[PDB]
Amino acid sequence: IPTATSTTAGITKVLNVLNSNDVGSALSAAQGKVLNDKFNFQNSKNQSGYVRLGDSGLIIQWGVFTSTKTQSNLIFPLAFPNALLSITGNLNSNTPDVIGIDFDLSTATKTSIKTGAAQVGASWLSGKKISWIAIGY
Amino acid sequence: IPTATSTTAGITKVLNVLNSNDVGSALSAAQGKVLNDKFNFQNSKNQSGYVRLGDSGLIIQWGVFTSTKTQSNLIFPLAFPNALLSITGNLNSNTPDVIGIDFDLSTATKTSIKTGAAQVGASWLSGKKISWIAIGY
Amino acid sequence: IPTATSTTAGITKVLNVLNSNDVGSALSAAQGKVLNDKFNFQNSKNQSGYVRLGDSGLIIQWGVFTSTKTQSNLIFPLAFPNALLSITGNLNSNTPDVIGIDFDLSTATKTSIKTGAAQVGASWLSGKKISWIAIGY
Ligand SMILES: [Br-]
Ligand SMILES: [Br-]
Ligand SMILES: [Br-]
Ligand SMILES: [Br-]
Ligand SMILES: [Br-]
Ligand SMILES: [Br-]
Ligand SMILES: [Br-]
Ligand SMILES: [Br-]
Ligand SMILES: [Br-]
Ligand SMILES: [Br-]
Ligand SMILES: [Br-]
Ligand SMILES: [Br-]
Ligand SMILES: [Br-]
Ligand SMILES: [Br-]
Ligand SMILES: [Br-]
Ligand SMILES: [Br-]
Ligand SMILES: [Br-]
Ligand SMILES: [Br-]
Ligand SMILES: [Br-]
Ligand SMILES: [Br-]
Ligand SMILES: [Br-]
Ligand SMILES: [Br-]
Ligand SMILES: [Br-]
Ligand SMILES: [Br-]
Ligand SMILES: [Br-]
Ligand SMILES: [Br-]
Ligand SMILES: [Br-]
Ligand SMILES: [Br-]
Ligand SMILES: [Br-]
Ligand SMILES: [Br-]
Ligand SMILES: [Br-]
Ligand SMILES: [Br-]
Ligand SMILES: [Br-]
Ligand SMILES: [Br-]
Ligand SMILES: [Br-]
Ligand SMILES: [Br-]
Ligand SMILES: [Br-]
Ligand SMILES: [Br-]
Ligand SMILES: [Br-]
Ligand SMILES: [Br-]
Ligand SMILES: [Br-]
Ligand SMILES: [Br-]
Ligand SMILES: [Br-]
Ligand SMILES: [Br-]
Ligand SMILES: [Br-]
Ligand SMILES: [Br-]
Ligand SMILES: [Br-]
Ligand SMILES: [Br-]
Ligand SMILES: [Br-]
Ligand SMILES: [Br-]
Ligand SMILES: [Br-]
Ligand SMILES: [Br-]
Ligand SMILES: [Br-]
Ligand SMILES: [Br-]
Ligand SMILES: [Br-]
Ligand SMILES: [Br-]
Ligand SMILES: [Br-]
Ligand SMILES: [Br-]
Ligand SMILES: [Br-]
Ligand SMILES: [Br-]
Ligand code: NA
Ligand code: NA
Ligand code: NA
Ligand code: NA
Ligand code: NA
Ligand code: NA
Ligand code: NA
Repeated sequence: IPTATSTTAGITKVLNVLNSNDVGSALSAAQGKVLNDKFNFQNSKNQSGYVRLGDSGLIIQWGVFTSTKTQSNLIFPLAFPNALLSITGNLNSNTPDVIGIDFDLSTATKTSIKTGAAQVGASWLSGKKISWIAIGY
Repeated sequence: IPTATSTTAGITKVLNVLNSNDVGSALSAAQGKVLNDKFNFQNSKNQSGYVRLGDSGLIIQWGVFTSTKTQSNLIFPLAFPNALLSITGNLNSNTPDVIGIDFDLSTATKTSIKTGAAQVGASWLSGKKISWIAIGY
Repeated sequence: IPTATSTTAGITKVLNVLNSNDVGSALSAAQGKVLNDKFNFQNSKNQSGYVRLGDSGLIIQWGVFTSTKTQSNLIFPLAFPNALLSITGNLNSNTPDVIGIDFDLSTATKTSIKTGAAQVGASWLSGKKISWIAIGY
């Protein structure tokens, strides 16, 4: 009975893993399904949420933070396994305000970063809504 | 004639779908191609464009918006099926201007968000270019 | 000896490529591994780094830029093969400063973009840390 190859039909094993480099055995249909399902990256669609970028390790997070009277903790939807790498954010308003959205990246932790809404000339402002986007791993 | 398994070469079905959990039949080469092609996530490379993050549902969008004399509609390259979740943006300039890039997230729709360029002390400014990045689903 | 199909077990070829649309031959286990490994998108976890969004062509980059006395070059971690499409960024501080994070997108190149930290009323400020996020291809 012939052995299966690229050029000749024959008998073959069917392997049910994604870490075999055997060029001469078939992948199972089940592992095709596992691979397809992996495109549905782990995520949360919450107001403040996250999405894992495949198996790269990178995680994008986002949310709406409400400022307080000091530069205070913005708590990530998902703790970063390693670190926040970068973050950006903007005022959410229906009035023409110029507010400094300032992040203390130098003291960020795996779970939070100090975030504030600065007034021109003055100190931190409370009650400002800030939409932010971050990446880390 | 032996039946194919992980340990014994034999005869097998070849399944041409990505939603079978059959561990004992082969996936077709054709579905390997479908899976490979799925890494080319749906997207637009336009100045204002988007990219779908696999099958997670999340969509990143970006663009260059030109401000008007009021906080006015920034129209997303792709309508969000559900909602915009977060957005950020910056002035594009070659002069040292401080302008408040302000988004009315509270009244965003699936197709647009009111966006303006605020002057310190005064109202909305027209003709300012704003590069933005958003995520939603 | 029966030929493998979706409905009948039989003999089959085993193909070791990801660009065959043959519905009647098996994909190799090895190509299942290649596909799985493709979820680990090419990236750098450096302070200023990047991640490729699968095979879509889109690349997200991020970093921490230090401003100088003029609007000066922010050098991307990875040269864009085509162009930067959008960029955002924020001051990193522990003090309530309002600084204009301004990008000259109109003169960006594949390798850099002129970036500055503007003072209200005055010119560019040196020594300001800016965390940024970009997308392009
Ligand atoms: Br054949
Ligand atoms: Br197995
Ligand atoms: Br596995
Ligand atoms: Br391996
Ligand atoms: Br290998
Ligand atoms: Br290997
Ligand atoms: Br290996
Ligand atoms: Br994932
Ligand atoms: Br939430
Ligand atoms: Br809220
Ligand atoms: Br408070
Ligand atoms: Br706090
Ligand atoms: Br807290
Ligand atoms: Br967590
Ligand atoms: Br103002
Ligand atoms: Br900092
Ligand atoms: Br730590
Ligand atoms: Br920590
Ligand atoms: Br630590
Ligand atoms: Br206040
Ligand atoms: Br074998
Ligand atoms: Br079929
Ligand atoms: Br299917
Ligand atoms: Br299913
Ligand atoms: Br299942
Ligand atoms: Br299932
Ligand atoms: Br099922
Ligand atoms: Br897609
Ligand atoms: Br466009
Ligand atoms: Br334009
Ligand atoms: Br106008
Ligand atoms: Br409008
Ligand atoms: Br409109
Ligand atoms: Br649309
Ligand atoms: Br100014
Ligand atoms: Br709002
Ligand atoms: Br709605
Ligand atoms: Br709507
Ligand atoms: Br609705
Ligand atoms: Br104006
Ligand atoms: Br069978
Ligand atoms: Br081959
Ligand atoms: Br190939
Ligand atoms: Br092809
Ligand atoms: Br085809
Ligand atoms: Br084809
Ligand atoms: Br083809
Ligand atoms: Br990649
Ligand atoms: Br770096
Ligand atoms: Br630094
Ligand atoms: Br300098
Ligand atoms: Br320079
Ligand atoms: Br340079
Ligand atoms: Br490079
Ligand atoms: Br200030
Ligand atoms: Br510009
Ligand atoms: Br060029
Ligand atoms: Br260039
Ligand atoms: Br060029
Ligand atoms: Br200075
Ligand atoms: Na042969
Ligand atoms: Na074989
Ligand atoms: Na900003
Ligand atoms: Na066996
Ligand atoms: Na079998
Ligand atoms: Na049959
Ligand atoms: Na066949």
